[PDB]
Amino acid sequence: SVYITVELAIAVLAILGNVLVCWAVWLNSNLQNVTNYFVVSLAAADILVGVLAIPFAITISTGFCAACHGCLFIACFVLVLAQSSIFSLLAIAIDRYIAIAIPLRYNGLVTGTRAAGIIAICWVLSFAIGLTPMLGWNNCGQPGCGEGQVACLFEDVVPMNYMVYFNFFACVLVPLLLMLGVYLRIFAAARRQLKQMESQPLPGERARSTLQKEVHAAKSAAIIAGLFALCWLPLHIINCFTFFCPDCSHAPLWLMYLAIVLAHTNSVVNPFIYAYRIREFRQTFRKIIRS
Ligand SMILES: Nc1nc(NCCc2ccc(O)cc2)nc2nc(-c3ccco3)nn12
Repeated sequence: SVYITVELAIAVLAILGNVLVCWAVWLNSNLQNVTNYFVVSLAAADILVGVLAIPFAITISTGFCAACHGCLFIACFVLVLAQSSIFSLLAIAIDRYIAIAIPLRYNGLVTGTRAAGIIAICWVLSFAIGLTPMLGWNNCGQPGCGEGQVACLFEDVVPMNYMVYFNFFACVLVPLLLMLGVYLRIFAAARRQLKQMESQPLPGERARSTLQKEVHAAKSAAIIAGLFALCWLPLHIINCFTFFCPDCSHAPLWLMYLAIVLAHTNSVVNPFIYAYRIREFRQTFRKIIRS
């Protein structure tokens, strides 16, 4: 019960923090742009974490008895929310890129409609991937609870060749490498703009000020995606240790818990990172609380 509380504590903060981020975008129309449409997808996702993921994660911890479908769901649901966030964070990455790179075509391309469409597909593909073990790629009955029900234990029910080759390497590592690659060009061309506006026979502080803020938002976005990888890589690397190195000390349960917990923490930093990196956001939250 010493660690049980921690998981619940995180669940609460995850719900409040993001429901606040969602309500703030519903009151302040100065946040209701195409960009923040994806932010909500990330928020709503990190909300279902403290609402479902954590409640599930803490359940399958001690293990239980239920069918394969029911078990795999309570075991692969967290893979969905995390996978959805992969799409969102990648979207935001491309978003800030289109804005800084092609400011004019930004409005003609990055529309509020296409935003909704993408988000929808992101979740659809999020379930297709996150629940792949349910498609048949699972270990239900691969050497108590009686016929029908299965001893719902993560390691015994969820494949490793999947969460490594498929999940991590492809559906997480590759995206992060793409996201990284994006922010590479973003901050690369951004400073080129400042260089071109340095040899100009005119002030034009409108371009500079606006750009520096488009960059400020891009940087703030980079800090968001950065925390994700920083709060998931540990758990994934562990899976690579247990998998690729069978003789290597199988990660301890206590260290395994800590690592798994860290992932549940990524659903809490976003609210605080907005109220910190975004002056527009913090002022909105302040209004809500006071009033
Ligand atoms: N190797 C491994 N073992 C387990 N075992 C379940 C142990 C456990 C489960 C829940 C909890 O709160 C504390 C401990 N869960 C695991 N979850 C993950 C994981 C999730 C996302 C990426 O890796 N890997 N993994």
